[PDB]
Amino acid sequence: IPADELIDNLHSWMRSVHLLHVRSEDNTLRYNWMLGVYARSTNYTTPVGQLVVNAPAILNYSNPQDAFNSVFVALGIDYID
Amino acid sequence: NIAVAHTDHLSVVYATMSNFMLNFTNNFSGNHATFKPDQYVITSPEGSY
Amino acid sequence: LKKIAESFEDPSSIVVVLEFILFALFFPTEFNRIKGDIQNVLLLFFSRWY
Amino acid sequence: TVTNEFASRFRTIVATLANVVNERAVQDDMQKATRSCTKQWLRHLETQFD
Amino acid sequence: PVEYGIFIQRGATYTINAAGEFEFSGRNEKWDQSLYLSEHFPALFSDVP
Repeated sequence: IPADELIDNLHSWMRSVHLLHVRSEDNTLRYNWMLGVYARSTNYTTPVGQLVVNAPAILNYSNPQDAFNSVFVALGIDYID
Repeated sequence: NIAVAHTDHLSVVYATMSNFMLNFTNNFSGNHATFKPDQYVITSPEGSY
Repeated sequence: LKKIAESFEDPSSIVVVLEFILFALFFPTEFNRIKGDIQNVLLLFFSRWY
Repeated sequence: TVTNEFASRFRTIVATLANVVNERAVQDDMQKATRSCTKQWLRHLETQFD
Repeated sequence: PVEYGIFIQRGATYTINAAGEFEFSGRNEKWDQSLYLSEHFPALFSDVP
């Protein structure tokens, strides 16, 4: 492998990765990566990913656990895998 | 062969049009990248527009 | 109320929530008794919709 | 003389209930076209009310 | 096909942020006429290389 190919080539891919989000003002908010980028994988086909399409602001949590709690009450689902 | 007429004849019948009465809007098309027309809604204090 | 099953899917489903508005105006009493059962089918609009 | 506040109260409902429909971000195409052709019902109905 | 998925990757449409360059939406929507007189442009017409 050229140590020059993958350094230029890996960039070409990483460049083209965009994950839906909302820009916030409050300083006490942390974006939820893990679950959020999972939706971008399937293609927003699944409801747990079709829920994040409509209102992307569901991923802005200020306290852990409360992040997931919301993605349950608004689904009636008992567990995401 | 069309290039001759479509340049110095079918282009005079256009330059005239933009001067007519009853024609009052700007359908500017140069640069598609950034052009939106204008909304001119007739609003009322009550009711809908 | 004669209950309805409608998952609020498209923007054209606002024709159900608007019906519960107009019913709550021409008959404000007679809407008190059924306010809870009409609330049960209204929570789907506040969950799935937004 | 020519006010009728009950008719205007409904006009306010139609006004604020329009934004909920004119905001619902749909993930489709014709389901976005049905989002536009709904105001030709949302506004027509409010005139019939007055 | 080999590089179409690199185009439709960044977005099908876009908007313009207040004073500045374009803003491509990471979504892959189909186009419709209802969008025309409102917001968003068909991104297959913007010019950012």
